[PDB]
Amino acid sequence: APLPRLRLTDSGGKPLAFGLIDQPGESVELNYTCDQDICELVVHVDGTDGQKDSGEAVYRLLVGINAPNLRESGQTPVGS
Amino acid sequence: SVFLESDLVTVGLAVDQIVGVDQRSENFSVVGTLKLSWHDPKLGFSPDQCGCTVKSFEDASIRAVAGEINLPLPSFSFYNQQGNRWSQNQVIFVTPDGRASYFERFTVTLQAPDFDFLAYPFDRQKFSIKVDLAVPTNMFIFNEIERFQQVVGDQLGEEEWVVTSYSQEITEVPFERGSTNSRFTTTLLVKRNLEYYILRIFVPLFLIISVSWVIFFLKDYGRQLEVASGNLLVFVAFNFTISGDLPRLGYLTVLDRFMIVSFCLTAIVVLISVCQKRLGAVGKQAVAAQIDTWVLVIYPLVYSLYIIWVYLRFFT
Amino acid sequence: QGNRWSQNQVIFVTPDGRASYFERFTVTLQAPDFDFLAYPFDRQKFSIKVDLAVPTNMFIFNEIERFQQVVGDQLGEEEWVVTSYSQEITEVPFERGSTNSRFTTTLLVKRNLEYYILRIFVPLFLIISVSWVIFFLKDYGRQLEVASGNLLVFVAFNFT
Ligand SMILES: CCCCCCCCCCCCCC
Ligand SMILES: CCCCCCCCCCCCCC
Ligand SMILES: CCCCCCCCCC
Ligand SMILES: CCCCCCCCCC
Ligand SMILES: CCCCCCCCCC
Ligand SMILES: CCCCCCCC
Ligand SMILES: CCCCCCCC
Ligand SMILES: CCCCCCCC
Ligand SMILES: CCCCCCCC
Ligand SMILES: CCCCCCCC
Repeated sequence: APLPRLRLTDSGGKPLAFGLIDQPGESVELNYTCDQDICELVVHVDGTDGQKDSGEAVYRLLVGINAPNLRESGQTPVGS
Repeated sequence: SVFLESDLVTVGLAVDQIVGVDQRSENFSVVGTLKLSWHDPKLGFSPDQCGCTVKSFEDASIRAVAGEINLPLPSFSFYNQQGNRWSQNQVIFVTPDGRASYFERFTVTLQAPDFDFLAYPFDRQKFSIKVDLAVPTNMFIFNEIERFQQVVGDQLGEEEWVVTSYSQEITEVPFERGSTNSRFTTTLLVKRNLEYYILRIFVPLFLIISVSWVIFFLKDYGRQLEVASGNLLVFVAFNFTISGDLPRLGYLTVLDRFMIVSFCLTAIVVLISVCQKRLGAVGKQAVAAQIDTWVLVIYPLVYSLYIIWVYLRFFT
Repeated sequence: QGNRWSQNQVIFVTPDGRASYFERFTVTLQAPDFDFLAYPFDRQKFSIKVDLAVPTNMFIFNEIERFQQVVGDQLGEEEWVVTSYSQEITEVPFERGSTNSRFTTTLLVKRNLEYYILRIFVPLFLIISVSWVIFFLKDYGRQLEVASGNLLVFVAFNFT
């Protein structure tokens, strides 16, 4: 399946971060840090590059909080 | 544009089901869906007010909501509505731009004096649905039609009324306190199921008429009289048996006229039969034979001429 | 009688104080004056009476406006045919004394006579003729049998 676009916005839609395509172009990653007292985040994944009816494309999404080793987690999903 | 302009409204309507028709009172009832869309920066909005991208109002009319936010909105009405309207899934929702839209699923009864049943059962009618804006044309105007569904939707099984074609149109009409308002009209052209009436009424009638026609070949005039008398009672019995498919409107249709003519001819058969019996009694059998030949030639010509006359005077 | 259904109800006013009211209505009205003795040849009046709810020294109907045709035309036939109409202002006694204004519209109506004539009277006449003609016969058994059959035919038509 073709690589979709990734971005991060708050609850109102204000953009905060955008996804970077790695040199081994098989994944897209994102990173952010908290400054405000309370931050509510929304993760956007979209593949509407054009109007192609590709069909049943399926992707794997991995997310983590205070987990910089997301590339090689090894442990099963912990915490919450 | 130095001159401040008007607001443009997009509108759409779809019919799910015709649920009834009152031919005496002249009204019909219908189930359907209504959709309105427009854009107004005074409805603008800042997301940090709620942390949200969509503001909405539920189970309220456009008039009610206008009275809460104290800004003018495109309120409407159904022009021919009789009594109250049942509504479901009623909602208004708005974006930070001010792009707004309204949705309703409705069941409503509409007056229709344009109905005309003279040609019954061969009659054809129009079911028209009219939506009027309740505000002047310089404030809001219907500008575009949206086809969000099939305008008339399909349903399993048969229907009493068959839609032959439809259309949808925007016009403008005069308004109280002057000026003009926009109108959106949907019209369905409809006819009845003809096979039902044909097979249920006309073939048995034709056989009954044939029964009174064929008896004139007999030369025993007592048997002819008795069979004529019995056939008249059979005719009356069948007429009151089909009386359920005979609407009581207070004026004559094609079918009532045909029934009256048939009854009159059936009774004249009995009268001629009594005359021929007397003639045979007195010993003038030749005159009775000649009357038999005349009746056998004449009666189908009379029926055919009456049918031609009815066709000329009611269908052209 | 009971509630009234109303549409397009509005009041509007100008800086002078010139004001006006509009309503589209559907309403059911009691009418004991009806008299059906002559049916179907009967004739009736449909009268609509509008009364002011305030004393005549406060407000009084003073002029009649013909903003449309008083009785409007419609496609197809009607059961009741309007032969003539009229409209009039009068004054009538009021609770807590004095008097109030009244505006009356009356329609004079008749039935569609051809319907009843063709549907009832001609077949009746033929049935009566059938029982009349049989007395020319001299075979009284046939006459008896035909009379007996014609009576049943008459009853069948009556209940039809
Ligand atoms: C009236 C019912 C229809 C019966 C068919 C009539 C067809 C015309 C035939 C004419 C025959 C005349 C023979 C003397
Ligand atoms: C009763 C049904 C009407 C039939 C017509 C009667 C007309 C009067 C004719 C009188 C004839 C008397 C012959 C002895
Ligand atoms: C109203 C029908 C009149 C029919 C008269 C019949 C004359 C028969 C005498 C033999
Ligand atoms: C259903 C109507 C039938 C009427 C009589 C037909 C007579 C035809 C003679 C040719
Ligand atoms: C459109 C069909 C025309 C009908 C003309 C004949 C009617 C006969 C009397 C029922
Ligand atoms: C509903 C069928 C239309 C008319 C068909 C004629 C067949 C008798
Ligand atoms: C066999 C019955 C013929 C009926 C013809 C009249 C209806 C069109
Ligand atoms: C138009 C209805 C006429 C009724 C009687 C006809 C007798 C042949
Ligand atoms: C509705 C018609 C009035 C009476 C006409 C008489 C014709 C039989
Ligand atoms: C006025 C109705 C009675 C006359 C009927 C004559 C039938 C041909």
